[PDB]
Amino acid sequence: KGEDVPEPSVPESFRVLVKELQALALDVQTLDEKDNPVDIFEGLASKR
Amino acid sequence: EKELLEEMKHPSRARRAKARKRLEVVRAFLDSGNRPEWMILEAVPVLPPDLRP
Amino acid sequence: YDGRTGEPIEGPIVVGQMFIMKLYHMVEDKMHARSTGPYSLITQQPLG
DNA sequence: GCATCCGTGAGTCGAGGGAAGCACAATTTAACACTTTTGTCAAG
DNA sequence: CTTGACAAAAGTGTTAAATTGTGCTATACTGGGAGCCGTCACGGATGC
Repeated sequence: KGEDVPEPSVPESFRVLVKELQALALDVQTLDEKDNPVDIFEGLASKR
Repeated sequence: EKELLEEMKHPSRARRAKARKRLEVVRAFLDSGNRPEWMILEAVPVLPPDLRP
Repeated sequence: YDGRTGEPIEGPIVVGQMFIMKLYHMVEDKMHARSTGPYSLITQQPLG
């Protein structure tokens, strides 16, 4: 479209890494400045 | 942790080293908030099938 | 002699007949480029 | 003092690589006449 | 913007047919088998 490319997002490889670490029963959680969890899965893996 | 701290005053160096290792593990578990029994699996997680297609 | 200028090379040059082989490694079979294409199943990264 | 166990050992590329039956009960699928709704075409 | 039919594509019950899951077979039988060194060499850590 003749525009500049947008700002990128989290890679899918990191999501795969997180899911594999969870499969190893390791609670990997991405946090923010205030230690609150940040959802990198766009709410697609949160049970409601 | 209290017993390990008390044993940490033993004159023997090997006893203090063993106490230090055990106490480091205990301190890690206490500060992290994890439970030791969580090291044994009761439910095994299953990877999403698209990562194991 | 120099074919561009017609003047001789300032020093005598070793000129002879030598046997040269054309090897199997050709840029025709080695040049490759890609903008977008197939991606991996799990990591979704480009194939190789 | 030594004995044992464990983790580590460059990059990119291509090229081809690729004991068995048998009977029987459930269950699922295909098919099949029928009711539909879902489009259409006819004018009012 | 409206009925007033109507061909048809879709949806709805049962049924006969494949398709699939389960039990059972009564001479007697009673502790595996593939292993196999150019074992890779060398630090780091534990622990007797």
